Amino acid sequence: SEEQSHADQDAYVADVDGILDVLRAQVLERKPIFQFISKSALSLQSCDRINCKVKDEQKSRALTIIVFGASGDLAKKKTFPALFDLYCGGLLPPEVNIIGYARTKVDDVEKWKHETLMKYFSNLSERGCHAEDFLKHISYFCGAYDSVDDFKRLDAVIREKENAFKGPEKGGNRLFYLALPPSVFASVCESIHKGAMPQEVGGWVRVIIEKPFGRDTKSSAELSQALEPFFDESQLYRIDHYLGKEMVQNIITTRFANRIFSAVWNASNIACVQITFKETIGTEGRGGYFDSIGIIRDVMQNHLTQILALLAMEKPRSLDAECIRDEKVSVLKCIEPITKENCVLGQYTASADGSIPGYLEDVTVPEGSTCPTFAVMRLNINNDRWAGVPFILKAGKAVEQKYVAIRIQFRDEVHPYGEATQRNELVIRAQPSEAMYVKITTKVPGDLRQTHQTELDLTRLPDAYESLINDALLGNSTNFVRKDELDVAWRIFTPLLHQIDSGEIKPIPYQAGTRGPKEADEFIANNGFKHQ
Amino acid sequence: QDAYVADVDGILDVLRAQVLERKPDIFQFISKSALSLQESCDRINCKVKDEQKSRALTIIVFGASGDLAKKKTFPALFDLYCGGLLPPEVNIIGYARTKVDDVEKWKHETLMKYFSNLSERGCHAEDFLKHISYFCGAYDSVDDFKRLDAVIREKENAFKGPEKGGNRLFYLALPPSVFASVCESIHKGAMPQEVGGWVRVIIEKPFGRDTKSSAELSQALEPFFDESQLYRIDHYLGKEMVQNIITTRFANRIFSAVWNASNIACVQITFKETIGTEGRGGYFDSIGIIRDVMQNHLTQILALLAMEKPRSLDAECIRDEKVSVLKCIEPITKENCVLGQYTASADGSIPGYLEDVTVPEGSTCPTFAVMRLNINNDRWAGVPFILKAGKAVEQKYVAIRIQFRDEVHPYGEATQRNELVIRAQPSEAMYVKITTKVPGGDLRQTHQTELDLTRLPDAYESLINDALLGNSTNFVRKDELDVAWRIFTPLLHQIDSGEIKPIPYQAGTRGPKEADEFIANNGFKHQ
Amino acid sequence: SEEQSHADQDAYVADVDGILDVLRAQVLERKPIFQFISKSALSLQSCDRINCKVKDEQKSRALTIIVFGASGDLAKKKTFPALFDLYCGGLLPPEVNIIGYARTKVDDVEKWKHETLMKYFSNLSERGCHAEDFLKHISYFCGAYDSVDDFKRLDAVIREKENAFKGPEKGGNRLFYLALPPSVFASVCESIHKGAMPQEVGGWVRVIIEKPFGRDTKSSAELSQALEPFFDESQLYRIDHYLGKEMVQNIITTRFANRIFSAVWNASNIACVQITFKETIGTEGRGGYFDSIGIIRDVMQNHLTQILALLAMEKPRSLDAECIRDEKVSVLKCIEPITKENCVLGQYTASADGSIPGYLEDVTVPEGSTCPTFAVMRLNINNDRWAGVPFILKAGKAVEQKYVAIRIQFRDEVHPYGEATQRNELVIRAQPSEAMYVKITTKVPGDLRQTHQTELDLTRLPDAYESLINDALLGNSTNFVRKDELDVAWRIFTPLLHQIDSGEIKPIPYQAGTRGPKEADEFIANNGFKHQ
Ligand SMILES: O=P(O)(O)OC[C@H]1O[C@@H](O)[C@H](O)[C@@H](O)[C@@H]1O
Repeated sequence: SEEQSHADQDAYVADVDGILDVLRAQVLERKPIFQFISKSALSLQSCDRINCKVKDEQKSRALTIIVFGASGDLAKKKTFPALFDLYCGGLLPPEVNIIGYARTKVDDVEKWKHETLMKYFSNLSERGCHAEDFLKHISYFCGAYDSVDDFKRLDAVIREKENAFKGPEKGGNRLFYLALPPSVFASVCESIHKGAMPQEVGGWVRVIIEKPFGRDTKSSAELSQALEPFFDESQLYRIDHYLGKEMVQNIITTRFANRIFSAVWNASNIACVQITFKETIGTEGRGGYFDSIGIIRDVMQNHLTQILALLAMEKPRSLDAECIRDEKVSVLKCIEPITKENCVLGQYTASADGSIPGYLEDVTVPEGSTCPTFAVMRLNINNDRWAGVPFILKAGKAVEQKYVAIRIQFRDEVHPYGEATQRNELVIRAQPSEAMYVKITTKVPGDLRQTHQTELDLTRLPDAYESLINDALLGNSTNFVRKDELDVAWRIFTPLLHQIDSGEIKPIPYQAGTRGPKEADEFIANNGFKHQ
Repeated sequence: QDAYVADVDGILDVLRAQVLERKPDIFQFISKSALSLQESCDRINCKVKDEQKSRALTIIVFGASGDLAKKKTFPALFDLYCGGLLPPEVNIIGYARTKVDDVEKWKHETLMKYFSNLSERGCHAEDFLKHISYFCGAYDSVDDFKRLDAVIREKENAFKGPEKGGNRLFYLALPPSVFASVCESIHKGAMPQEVGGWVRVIIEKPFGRDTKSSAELSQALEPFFDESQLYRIDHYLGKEMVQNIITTRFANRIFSAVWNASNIACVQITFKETIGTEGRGGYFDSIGIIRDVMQNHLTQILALLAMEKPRSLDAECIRDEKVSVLKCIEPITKENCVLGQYTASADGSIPGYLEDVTVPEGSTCPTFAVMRLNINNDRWAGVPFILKAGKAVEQKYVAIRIQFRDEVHPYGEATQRNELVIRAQPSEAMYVKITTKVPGGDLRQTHQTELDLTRLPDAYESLINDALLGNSTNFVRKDELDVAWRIFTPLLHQIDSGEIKPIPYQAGTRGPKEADEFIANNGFKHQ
Repeated sequence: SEEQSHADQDAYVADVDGILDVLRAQVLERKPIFQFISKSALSLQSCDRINCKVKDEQKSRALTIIVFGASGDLAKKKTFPALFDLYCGGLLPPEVNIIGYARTKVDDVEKWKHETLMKYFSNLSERGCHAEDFLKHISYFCGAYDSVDDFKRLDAVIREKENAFKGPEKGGNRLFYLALPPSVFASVCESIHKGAMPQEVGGWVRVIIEKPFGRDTKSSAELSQALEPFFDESQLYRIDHYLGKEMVQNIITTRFANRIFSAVWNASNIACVQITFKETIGTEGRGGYFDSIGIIRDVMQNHLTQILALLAMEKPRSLDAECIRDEKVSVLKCIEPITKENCVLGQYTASADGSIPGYLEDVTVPEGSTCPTFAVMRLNINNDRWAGVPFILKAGKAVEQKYVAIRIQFRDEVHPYGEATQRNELVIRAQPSEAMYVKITTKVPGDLRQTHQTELDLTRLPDAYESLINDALLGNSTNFVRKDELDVAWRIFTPLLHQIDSGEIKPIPYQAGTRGPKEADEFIANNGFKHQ
């Protein structure tokens, strides 16, 4: 009935207009909204004191957070606004001292805090009735990144605040945030070691370092060696801003707490696994900085490999941090170096709109650039769980949608259902919002062959970046890459990166705002994935 | 045209079954095996297929003045009619012994007063009554069926449609003792016209009382009607629950991979009723709970639940698999059985089993049983299967409960056992119990969540529907019935010899406390 | 890996469904079948004139076959259909005369042939285009079994056909088939001798007699003495319908033509030998006839003892018939009378189904009957080849399967393999079809202790009964029990039979359709057999 299909479509619209009309009538009566509609449909189917949530140990002692490169883009646009959100969420100790350390003088600290920091503070009414109070916890310090007497001067500014601490324990804990280019990480850590470690009477030292952590096996190991005489792996926190705690729980708990999910989490049942990181934005005039890095070092060797490890690891001995990281390392050691045959690159050109100019139209990009802005590749995990299972990492700038997800596709059951069924999927999406769902086939209510695909959903708290800083403050290093883990990761990628810098794989042009090169989607279809 | 293929993969099915049974070179065995084979008032929306409205259909309900016919079968055909699942010009004949002078009064008094008075349906009663005639006859007189034939053949030629002849559905709403006689009488006296039409026969329980008495009845009927024609109906099995069982498992890798001993800790199939048996001792006392619902009804659900993967969804493949799995079940023993018999309710409103003039004093008949079955094959060895059925207990509940092995590491007490529930009564539900994260901390912060897995014809109606459509999937086959009786007959005899005796339980309680102890001692855990 | 075992089972099914799908696709293309599937799998792993096959001597002279008791169940259901199969197979001379001799008048011979004979003719299209032609070779004759003038009348009917013979030699050969109760065998053979021997000008006389041949030593010897003044042992053929030529070749040739098999065919290497005859049917309302016989006289003293002789005999001087029978006799003389200690009896009760009513529920069975319907027993052959080797005969009605086999179990090699090996077996099965196979242990492809049990197979032609009649027509008496052989056989069994009729061993009840009494399988385990 092609006549009835057309009449059903119109009837579904008019039936949706009928529902909405009722919901309209009642909303005109009561007149309170987004909440009210919710209940009526199911039926006949802020500026309050920060409630502190910090633990007893955290309020027991002075805390100082030192943000180096405090006037830099990362610090002012990302670190400081995160600290504010933690402040508002009640996740910093009440008396916390925040020091912005920069190389550049400032005549007016107060103007610096308003005009350079508070501008990037979330303006959400629930916050921004607390901005002024947070600014009172922030101080500016001006010094060099290589000069010990500066770090002593700094140490004496910090001691002054530690010693005024109006609570039980003595000394103070110090979190050093290195929002800096890697080239000065060694001199700062040393400066810190020589001049500004916590008082002997007590307190810990932790250091967060930002990417990049090398550019290949050799440069990465060097930077590790350069840091390790000053900070061991309990103190050093290499941050990947994108790794959300919520996603990490979705990966770990759904699987390891449930027999249904742990039993199918293997080669006997999974057809392909894809980890996807997509952005609509381009390199945004930072093309020249990106041109030295590329999409592979930018997000794949660090962020996606960290998601891969958690996804593919064997069951840890406990849910303790270092047991989880032991498994990440174990699984990565089973992965072969990626081959150029198993990689498809792209470089974006102007969007249809012009709103994203082409990569090579950025004047800071040098003529002849073969820098990949898109890459899909397959990794092989050789162990009993995973041998022969395709793992595809895919990352892209200037593509069709902003999107971060894990897609596991299970093998089809050809008999008995055949075309009346379809590969099951588990999807863990982090962006553009959280969802985790399985797609299975079920009966339709009213012949056995009559089936339906149905999504079963399985699922202001801190955002990804905020949860990581908080974790650093509590001493939880689960979601930070460990020195051994880093090296192994670099060994998976370094030969491919070398073959790319040697010119043996060229990026395929693609219009900004499309899915990327056509060859990439074909590559995915040729390595285990089946559509609809 | 098509009967080549129906033969071809009819052949592949035999090769299929042979290879899985010997477990060989797969190739060399296939070759070998081939060589050696030489208030709204909803109006009626027609949901019927092309084939069903292309030929006359007649439905003859034998025993039409019996309580079964008048209170269940006619009302159910009425509900199908309203649901638009009978062809427009369907012919229904009510066949009985008693002479009826006033046939239209009969339809009012005997039949229509049992049709649902529900507001949506009320309007169609009189219109459905048009499609029904009475017929007066015996169940063995050859001339009574010649006459029936002629009454039937009139209506078949008054049908204006593409196909000649008429399909005939014979509904034996009769005591089992007359089935053979009626079936022979149909065979010689009223088969469909050779020009065209199928014949199908629906028979009602009991299907014997043991292996011997059940095999006797199959042997009496098998000269007149084969397994494609004969439908042994189980009132209680519904289309919707069978689909939840087969589809949710077999369509899906995630469920198919855990449907086995390595992942499942125990399986319970439960049939609970609040009602008792008052004034039904004539039927019930010689039958008891095991024969009444467990040997027939619960065992079909078991077989569907436990069967190996069928090659296709064709009726007889599924039914081949039911048989294969039932044949791996050991006869139930007296040690794997707890029996009950209900006494008067605590509040005294409800009489006990024995308090009934239709029940002989000192009766031993169970109104309640829990039993453990063992399926000895690769998929199921060691897994406890518990069947539970009880009359006059605390609630009306029919469900399958599958409990999966716990993952003790690494979540420990922050997890428990996954479960899958398929529920049919008092309302349909299907869901899994899993543990997910709660946001706000430690990995060990978790929650138990129930994931839901997504006027219609009822259970009985959906089986009549399937009989009309020629789909025998949900009907116990002859061989299947034999194997089921062999599971239960030695126990049933051990019971009639009083090796095992029923424990009393007040009506309205859960049943004998020993039953819940049995279940916990057979692998179930209730946290 | 209990997880992988479950995943392997499912993978083997889905892999078998994949194979079958391909075989399905190709069969939908060509569309010719049972033959086509055969080749495709290995790959990328009738009404025509009777072709006469009769020898020159057989067509040289008239043949007449006289079936006495021609309207009896044996004749009409078994003898006549066999003759038809021989006819179709081209193994009767073209001009053969078949005479049905019965005691009972018949108004219409033609109706007799259609309604009483042809009904039991195989309806296989390849045959039944020849039925009418065969009926033209059959005549009915009505006479007494004791009256000489009847046999003269018969002789003159036969001469009429012999004398019309349109080929070289004169007279005619006469095969007399006595499908009769034994009580009239003497009077018929005498009647034959006095009245209907072949013409002097030429032709042989042969007589097939049906069982029983006595019921003990004494009655059997008497019947032998009663027959021997009329027919010597070159003319008298005592038929055992079950002894197939194919099985006899399997026993004789596999062993005596091969050094590998002859070398192990002895006490040094064989642990136990079992000869099994199993039926699913009951006594089938003939319970009263069976009640006078029992399973021991019915099938064990005749049929199984004949299989035993061929199995256990020393190498014959030649493969000539009388040399083979000389050895059968030799070996049977080494066998001790069976003892009641070495026998377990059974009597079947109703099947679970009712489809086989109990033995004692047959109204022709007299109350109190102790007639065995099942028996297992051990025989001891005392000679250099066999001393100490258990030989178990087992026969059963109303058991679990229809099955006839020889099972030889060889001693285990405990060292060095131990549990990684298992007793070798040679199996010669006749029913429900022919197979001969040895079970040995071999390596598995991919440690020395890793072993597999493997069956090596070593292996419309006439059926068993047909081959025997044909043999009678050719003068081959190999597979017929000889007078001396019979007597020796009876002496092995007569004391046991006497101890049974004297009530010193009672049958154990067993449900029809089970394996038989539990004590019997234990008896087999206590006399040399080891399972799996
Ligand atoms: O209502 P549904 O889901 O169609 O099924 C009806 C159910 O009714 C119950 O009473 C039966 O015990 C079930 O076996 C049956 O499935």
